[PDB]
Amino acid sequence: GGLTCASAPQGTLRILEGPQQSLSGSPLQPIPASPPPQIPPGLRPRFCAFG
Amino acid sequence: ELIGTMEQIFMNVAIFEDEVFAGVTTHQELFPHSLLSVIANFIPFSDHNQSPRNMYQCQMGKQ
Repeated sequence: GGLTCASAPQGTLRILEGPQQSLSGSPLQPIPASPPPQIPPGLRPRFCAFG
Repeated sequence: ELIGTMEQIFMNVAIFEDEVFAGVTTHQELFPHSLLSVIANFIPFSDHNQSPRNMYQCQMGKQ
């Protein structure tokens, strides 16, 4: 009436919960790159010679 | 994301865009001058001076 060893298991199942990968879009930056410093339009000379 | 000193050795981090690739370049840096300190970011055009000079400027801006 006691507990005895039974037949060895024939296989093992290991369960884990996993989600999946999306598409590669690689959206690097809101406003991207190093935007260049640049000329103010027209500007004009702010200096003249004497005479 | 936020990465640490040991987690940064196993990942590619572009600096400028157009340096980002498809398989390579897992991450990307926020600004190109992220590498420099707060004081080293106050030196103008540090890119065109030789480096021992930017080390003396950092020590001279504090005197």
